[PDB]
Amino acid sequence: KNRAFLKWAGGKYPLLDDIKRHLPKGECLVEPFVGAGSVFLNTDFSRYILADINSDLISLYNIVKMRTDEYVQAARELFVPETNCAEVYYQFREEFNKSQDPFRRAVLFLYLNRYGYNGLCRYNLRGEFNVPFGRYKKPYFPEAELYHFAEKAQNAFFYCESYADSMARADDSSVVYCDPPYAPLSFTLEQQAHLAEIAEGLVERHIPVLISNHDTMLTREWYQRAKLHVVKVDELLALYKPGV
DNA sequence: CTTAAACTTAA
DNA sequence: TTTAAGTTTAAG
Ligand SMILES: C[S@@+](CC[C@H](N)C(=O)[O-])C[C@H]1O[C@@H](n2cnc3c(N)ncnc32)[C@H](O)[C@@H]1O
Repeated sequence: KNRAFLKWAGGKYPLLDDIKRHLPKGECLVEPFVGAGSVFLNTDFSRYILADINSDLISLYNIVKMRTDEYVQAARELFVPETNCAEVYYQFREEFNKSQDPFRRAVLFLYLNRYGYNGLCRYNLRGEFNVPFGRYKKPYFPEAELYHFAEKAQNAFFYCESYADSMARADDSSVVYCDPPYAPLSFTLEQQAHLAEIAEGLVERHIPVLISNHDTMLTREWYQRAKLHVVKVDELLALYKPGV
């Protein structure tokens, strides 16, 4: 199992086997909520359409893909012991927030993700990264995961857009997997239900859609028109399967 | 996770 | 003619 080079909340890494077990085959996989892209890195589709609302994330992904060797060499220089203190961290965080250069921001983004607290990605309403120092002993530099990502990204397109726009890209040969922000144990409840509506529209166009979420009475109401599978609170896999 | 600041509401 | 109580936001 291949790991993502980013630390991300709800990476769905221990759930990969279950997801892949209920994920239909197709020419193209569409991910409206790509995140770290664990499913992307552990599946074998001919091409991928990967989207997310986070512009820094999508920007980073395209840079790692197109300027791989340049990026790895630049980002590696920040994974040294000298940068592992709070004072240096908050200066790099400041440099990130003031920079208008996509490459430099992408380089610092990896640093902030590995040196920041719990790999959190948090912004204020100004759009400024404000995750505090993580105080780690020895942050790992994901050089292998970076190169593996770039290799797989050769057949992937990245888009910075909401789920409704990315799911509209799906066609007859597509499969859609959705990993939205977790429902109550930002992404509103109305958006949670609207996601299910779009999936119902797609499944009538003979486009298979798989949704992962918490197993609650509220999520079961949303995904009531789908085949429900309980994993291991519990994890819910809502599969929308077209009837040929 | 926590506290503090920013901002609104009521009466 | 006011300000404590609430709600949201910022950030260690
Ligand atoms: C990794 S997925 C959810 C993972 C896991 N279920 C959890 O909640 O911890 C979260 C991602 O969805 C993206 N996202 C949030 N709202 C979105 C939206 N409206 N449209 C597309 N992507 C969105 C965020 O950028 C974030 O990276």
